[PDB]
Amino acid sequence: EETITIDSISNGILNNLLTTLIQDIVARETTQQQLLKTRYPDLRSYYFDPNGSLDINGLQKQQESSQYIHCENCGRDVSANRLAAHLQRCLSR
Amino acid sequence: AAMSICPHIQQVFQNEKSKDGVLKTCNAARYILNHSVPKEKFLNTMKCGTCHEINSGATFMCLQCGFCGCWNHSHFLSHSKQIGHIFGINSNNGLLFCFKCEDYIGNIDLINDAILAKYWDDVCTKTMVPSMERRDGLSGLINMGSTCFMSSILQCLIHNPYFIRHSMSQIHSNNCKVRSPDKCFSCALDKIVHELYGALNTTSTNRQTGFIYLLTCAWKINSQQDAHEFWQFIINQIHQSYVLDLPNAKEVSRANNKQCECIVHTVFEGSLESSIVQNNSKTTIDPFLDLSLDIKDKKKLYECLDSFHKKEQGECNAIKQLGIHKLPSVLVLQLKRFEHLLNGSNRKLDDFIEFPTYLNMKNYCSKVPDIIYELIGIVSHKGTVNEGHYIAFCKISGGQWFKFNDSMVSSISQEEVLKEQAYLLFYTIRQVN
Amino acid sequence: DAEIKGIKPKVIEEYSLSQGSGPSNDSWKSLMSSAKDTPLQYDHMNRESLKKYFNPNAQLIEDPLDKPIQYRVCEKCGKPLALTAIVDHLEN
Amino acid sequence: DTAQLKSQIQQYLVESGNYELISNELKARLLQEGWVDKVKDLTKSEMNINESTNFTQILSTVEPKALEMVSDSTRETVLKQIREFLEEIVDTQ
Ligand SMILES: [Zn+2]
Ligand SMILES: [Zn+2]
Ligand SMILES: [Zn+2]
Ligand SMILES: [Zn+2]
Ligand SMILES: [Zn+2]
Ligand SMILES: [Zn+2]
Ligand SMILES: [Zn+2]
Repeated sequence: EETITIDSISNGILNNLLTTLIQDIVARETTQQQLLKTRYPDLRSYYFDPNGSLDINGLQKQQESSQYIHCENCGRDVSANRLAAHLQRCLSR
Repeated sequence: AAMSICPHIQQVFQNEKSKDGVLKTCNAARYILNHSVPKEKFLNTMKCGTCHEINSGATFMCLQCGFCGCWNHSHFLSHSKQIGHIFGINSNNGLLFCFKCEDYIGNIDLINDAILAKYWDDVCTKTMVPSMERRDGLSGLINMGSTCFMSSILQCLIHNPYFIRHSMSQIHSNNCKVRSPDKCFSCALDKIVHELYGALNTTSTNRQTGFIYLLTCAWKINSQQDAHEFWQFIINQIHQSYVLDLPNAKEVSRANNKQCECIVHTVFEGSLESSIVQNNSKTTIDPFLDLSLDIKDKKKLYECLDSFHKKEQGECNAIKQLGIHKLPSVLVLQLKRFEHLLNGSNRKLDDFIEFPTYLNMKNYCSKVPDIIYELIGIVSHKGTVNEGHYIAFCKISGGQWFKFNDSMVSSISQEEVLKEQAYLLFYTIRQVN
Repeated sequence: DAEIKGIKPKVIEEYSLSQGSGPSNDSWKSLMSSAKDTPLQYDHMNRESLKKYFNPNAQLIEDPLDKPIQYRVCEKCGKPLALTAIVDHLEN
Repeated sequence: DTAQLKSQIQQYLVESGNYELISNELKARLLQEGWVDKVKDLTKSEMNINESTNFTQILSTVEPKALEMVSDSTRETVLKQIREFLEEIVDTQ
């Protein structure tokens, strides 16, 4: 047997505190991932690009210049990057 | 169908009375964990019945009897075999453990959503789990003509736990008197949440309808393109809509002097104490919805707060001091970066200011205990005061950060996020000692 | 360093530390009555500090980023619903 | 007399109100120094590494590592505090 001291009791107290907190965190982690994996068997992580060019689906920035939105107020296709300016002039009606 | 379910809980769940009894006990244990003062909780849910130690690892509350057993000395395991009680609840988190599987039962929605046990069959048939793609609400907002000063803010709102809970709880939808997303801001925001986290219907654009509705609302009510100003604009609209939906706004006001139960005023508001000079001669308390800080010649956010909190400059003393009388649940900070000079020119301050992942506010409250906030949102600005671009960064569960650059949503390391030139910071309360 | 003789007798008495080394006959189920009496508690947001430094009517979510937003989606209209909102939504 | 010294001391710490202070202080520090989020990462990483969400299995690779990641400063500060509390209620030879 070891000779129990204030230091050994104290390490023991800290270790209880430490292990309980680790075991709480890990439990929360393992239950979450088990849920995600059971819920979505084809679950894929979000893409990460060290080059900082690709999105969470591994795709490049789409060109907003060449996108359009159908405006319900006038029934026109409007270039997306122009929707704000268009609204100010269209909603005036 | 790779990952399986604990066959033991499944077996017991073949009998209805047994199913209801397990769920009742789980709710019960969880209820107790949420309504026990610290000492009681330690002595009664974290005290092992065998070795009598506190916190000897996780301590488990048995489903079938009153015993609590510890992990570190294997004392619940011993209980499971010698008595046949194999299900225990971790008193730190309410998770249910199986000691035959030697694993947590985490993938049965009924157990996860036990509060709904009594209604489970309706719930299961009429609602579905989130789709993989929408589960985290991630989706970009197209820049429709200098509207990143709006989209950057919206992203942070949409990933704010409090606002997200508020919208998904149907609070506003249940009391709104306009019921139109093309006229009511709150309705417009509800629709964005709907698009981002659920399904709105049955190019190249997707999930922009709510945002478009919000622009339409904006126009009906009616430049500088300051994201901070739009933060203030939108939180104001949420409040006004709350007040509009009350049956008795007038009398509630004089009821409790200028006090509000709306989402904005119960989450984002605090108060500053302005003190004159060992007692304080005079004291004015003034609410705030965010703190606007000066950054000139400073390198760190603590230094900014320190400055804001400084003493400056009679019966018994005179010295002036600004401090926090009341803190908010979500603390929002603006680092002042836009100067508007008298000659009409504008000057942008690109100084990097270090800001921490966790902010301790104790030194700024008028011994104060550690009061620790978690950084969950950054809005950053690049370029000139008027012809600039805003980008949002948000932290969601698990610690992953995401950068929202108009329609592009990308993942980013925390290390890189921390290098950003912060303009607005969103901190959520995490620990109060 | 120094070996421990024991805990101060005076302290043993104050806190009624002398116990039975055998198994406890305590029951966590016995706590329900006290629990029902007691207002919502947080694991690590001190109630008294909250009264002092926060607003009485503050909304408080503990460890908001602990796990993902827990919700389900109505199959009729597609709205994301907080668990505590599902039943009422299914009634309207 | 026996190995009930530790439980008895913990009972004093809890009843006296000092266990709360220690637990809260330790948590505050570990949270602030980045350790809580470190352990979550480490757990996620260990799940992927072992292709498992089994708690017992995962705990056994995380805990040892997690205990070791506690900064010297936090460890020796909370130890010192635990020690001072015990200095008050134990006798030594
Ligand atoms: Zn139009
Ligand atoms: Zn099992
Ligand atoms: Zn034990
Ligand atoms: Zn039992
Ligand atoms: Zn509305
Ligand atoms: Zn309000
Ligand atoms: Zn519906």
